[PDB]
Amino acid sequence: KSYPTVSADYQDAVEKAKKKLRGFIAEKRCAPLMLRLAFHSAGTFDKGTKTGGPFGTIKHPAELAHSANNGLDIAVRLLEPLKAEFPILSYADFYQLAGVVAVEVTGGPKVPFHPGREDKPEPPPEGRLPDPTKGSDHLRDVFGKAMGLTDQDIVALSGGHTIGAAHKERSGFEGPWTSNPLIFDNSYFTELLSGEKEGLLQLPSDKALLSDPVFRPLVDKYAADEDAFFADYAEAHQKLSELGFAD
Ligand code: HEM
Repeated sequence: KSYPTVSADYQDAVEKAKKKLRGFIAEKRCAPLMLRLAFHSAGTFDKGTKTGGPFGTIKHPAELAHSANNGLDIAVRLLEPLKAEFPILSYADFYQLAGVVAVEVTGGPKVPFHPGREDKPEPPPEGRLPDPTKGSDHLRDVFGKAMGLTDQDIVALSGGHTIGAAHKERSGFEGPWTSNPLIFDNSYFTELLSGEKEGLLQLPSDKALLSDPVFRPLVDKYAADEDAFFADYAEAHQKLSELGFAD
């Protein structure tokens, strides 16, 4: 990574937008949606072709219409008046900043943030985000092969589901992973380990972590050691927020 220089005015806008985003996301109870927005923005990166990734394209109707993005229109429209207060910021940075803030305000680790991503004109093709009905090979095709993230990243990042819930009108899955879906903690992993449970969701892709010999040791470590989860989580979210950026 070689991070670009931005003006002092750009930096001031980042700092002030970070603060506004905290109060906004906290009062609106939308941290999970905003984290999902940031992931769906970044996760389309394909290292092979250098296409996709966290470049502001998620606001384009063409990208909002991807079925994986059901409901992200709401996230995008919720942020528009606040974004209008910071016209200097790229959409790319703004949506990644909303992701970082979503983790922080729910009590998660502080993910280092570097400004300067440029807004690209071209949304990636649909079909690159993970499929919750699939298993380990698939997650490795999505996170490893396309994104260029590690197996440690895959498991730590699945920890993002520690906040939030699925919606039957969005993915078709329904419910929270955790009893405290607005609190950033290691509950995702402890829930996974205690198996199926009334009124908590587990996806087939979550189950795939429990039977992989590389993913399972990590699920165990995060279930047992929240600090270790926070540190690996922060590292993985940083890498994710920076795919294709500043290489
Ligand atoms: C590992 C592959 C992944 C799969 C298969 C997956 C799948 C899903 C699905 C199906 C939903 C439900 C959407 C809905 O119906 O509202 C969801 C929600 C969510 N995902 Fe993921 N996801 C993955 C990775 C990630 C990552 C890496 C993050 C970011 C750290 C993330 C953050 C979230 C959040 C915050 C929600 C909750 C949204 C809300 O409460 O409205 N996910 N995910």
